[PDB]
Amino acid sequence: LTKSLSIAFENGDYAACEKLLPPIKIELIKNNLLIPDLSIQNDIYLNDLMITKRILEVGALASIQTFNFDSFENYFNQLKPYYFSNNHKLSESDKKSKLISLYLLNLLSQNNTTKFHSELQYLDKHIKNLEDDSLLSYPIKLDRWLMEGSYQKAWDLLQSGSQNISEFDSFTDILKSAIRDEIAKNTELSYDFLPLSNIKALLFFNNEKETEKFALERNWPIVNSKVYFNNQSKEKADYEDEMMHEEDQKTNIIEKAMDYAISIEN
Amino acid sequence: LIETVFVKNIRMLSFEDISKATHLPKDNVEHLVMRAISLGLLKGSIDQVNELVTISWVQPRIISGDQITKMKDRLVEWNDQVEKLGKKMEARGQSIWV
Repeated sequence: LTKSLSIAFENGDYAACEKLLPPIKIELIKNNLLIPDLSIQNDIYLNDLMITKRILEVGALASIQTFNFDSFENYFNQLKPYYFSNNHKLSESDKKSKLISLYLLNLLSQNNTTKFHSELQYLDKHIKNLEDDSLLSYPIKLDRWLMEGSYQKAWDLLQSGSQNISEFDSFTDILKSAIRDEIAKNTELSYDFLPLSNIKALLFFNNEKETEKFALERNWPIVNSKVYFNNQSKEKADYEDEMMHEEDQKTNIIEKAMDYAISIEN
Repeated sequence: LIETVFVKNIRMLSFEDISKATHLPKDNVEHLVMRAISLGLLKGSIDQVNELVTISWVQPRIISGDQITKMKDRLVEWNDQVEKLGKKMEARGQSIWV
């Protein structure tokens, strides 16, 4: 029953949304059969399809808040070809804008920019232009400032996110931790030794103790409240360099000679 | 001086090593370094600016028993190098060897 689910969202138990979803997944076969699966579209089938979208949709939002990624993504797979259909069915919704926003934030949290831009290219026509950027502006700008190199700007978007949280914090947390890592890596080569105050300020930590937590995890000596980046990172680098891949791609100077000589003489 | 020099087969010695062993002042040290060089017992050069003797040649002495083994250890290592290198390079550009 489609209204049993419906009300489950308004009630505000998204744990209730979760436990009810598996019986409906057998039912969602039956919803599929109602539509002839887009072989011909009529207005009876416009109504039928409205229910299907709504069901999948309330289930999707639920998974982000219960932090279960796997379910969210799968539903999302479906959801896309569901939304893209024809030129406009009743795909346009307030939720449409909202759901896109989230997906993109997710792709950024996976630290997989490859797919982020791929997904962005898909959007960049019809939909991005008609809806302007008003919830889209949140992922476009986030991704954009991290590319630019201006970290200060990329950080402030994360903090201002507070007035809009409803399911966005589930990404906000993952994304931050990666941002401090990013800063730390750029600043590794820049300078070896930084005063205590500056290590904190850069990484935007609230507390000094949190700073020293990140050192230990990062395998860096703290010596007189000054970090030292040079040692371990270099050693590690050296060790990483030796593997069964990069041995045939080196090319030995003696090996270069052989190949030049025999090519003449073939 | 000949004893201190032979044991430390590294290519440089500070003046400080000589000073202590022979218990002489530093004035006398660099002269003593001139004498060895004149004998031909030793060959090398003297840096006064850093206070070093760079020894570049040692004069062979009586080869004790321990040293017979030492020689052998290095020669095996250098056998292998020639061996590894010839085998791989035959395989590389096998096609032409007229």
